[PDB]
Amino acid sequence: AEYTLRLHHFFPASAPVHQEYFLPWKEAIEKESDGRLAVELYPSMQLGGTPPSLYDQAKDGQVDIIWTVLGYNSGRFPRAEVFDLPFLPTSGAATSQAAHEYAMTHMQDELEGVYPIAVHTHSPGALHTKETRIEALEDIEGLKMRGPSRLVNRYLAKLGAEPIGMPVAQALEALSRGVLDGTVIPFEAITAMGLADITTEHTIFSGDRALYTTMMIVAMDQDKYDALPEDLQPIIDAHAGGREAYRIGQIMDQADHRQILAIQSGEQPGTITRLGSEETARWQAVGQEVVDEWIAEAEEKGLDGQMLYDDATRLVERYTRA
Ligand SMILES: COc1cc(/C=C/C(=O)O)ccc1O
Ligand SMILES: [Mg+2]
Repeated sequence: AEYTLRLHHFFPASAPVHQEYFLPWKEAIEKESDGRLAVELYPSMQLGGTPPSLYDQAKDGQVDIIWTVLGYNSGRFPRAEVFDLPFLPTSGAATSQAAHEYAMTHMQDELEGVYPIAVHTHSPGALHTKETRIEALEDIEGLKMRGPSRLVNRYLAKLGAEPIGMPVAQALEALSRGVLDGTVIPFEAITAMGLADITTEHTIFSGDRALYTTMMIVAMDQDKYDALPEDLQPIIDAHAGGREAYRIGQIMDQADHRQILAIQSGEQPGTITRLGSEETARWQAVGQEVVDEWIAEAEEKGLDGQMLYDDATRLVERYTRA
């Protein structure tokens, strides 16, 4: 063992991405380097600091690898915010593929200082509340709701909710404390994060697109990568890129399915409310306003909003059809 790679994230060890991606990734790097690389996993922010501080922990070499949400740093990753727009995503797997290709095309300057192992998204975002069953747009009116990013929080406000921004690792405390009525998140880690018995009302939508997702990165310090010897850099490259994005997305999709099945079957308490095509169209109409406003503001910013939105949408459809 010549080099140690400390990987730091904010999820519990029992989270599916830890059990089914990071542990086998560790196994692969340690086997394929013939023990010359060790990977050490640190869940639950166990090397210190705040979820939003994680990106800089890697970029600045306090740790070697982080897993984080780009939207936790408001304004930092403007081109990545395209993947926060309403009804843009499909599956974790397909949208993660689209995110990685999109980021390799458009986000080279945005990600300078990290080697991206995977640029991906989570599985379909859904609405979770403590008490209020969301059966219509009217039911979310005045609910204190948490989203991952300023653009998802903007959609929540437009839908008539009162968004309160914070990292998801802060939601359990805030719900129990009465700050939040609910949160948007995928189902995949809802059991590992212990939210399932607190937010027991869940709402999902009709049709071939999800309410929202958000862009996530497995990012290694560009200095740690660059400092590896020429025969070990390729062990990382062989366990990096679009195929890793797909793999993370697919693990989330699979964990979502197990979790949704467990609620539908009565094995775990809670209700899944499926909004039909007519009700869903009302949410998509609000969503269209967010898309239009974001493209407009991107133009005054000096970003080509329409071009990034068209390439993101094109890539989602391509990887969904495939
Ligand atoms: C607990 O659900 C999840 C949330 C996120 C995103 C972060 C956020 O919403 O702040 C990613 C994966 C999850 O399993
Ligand atoms: Mg660095």
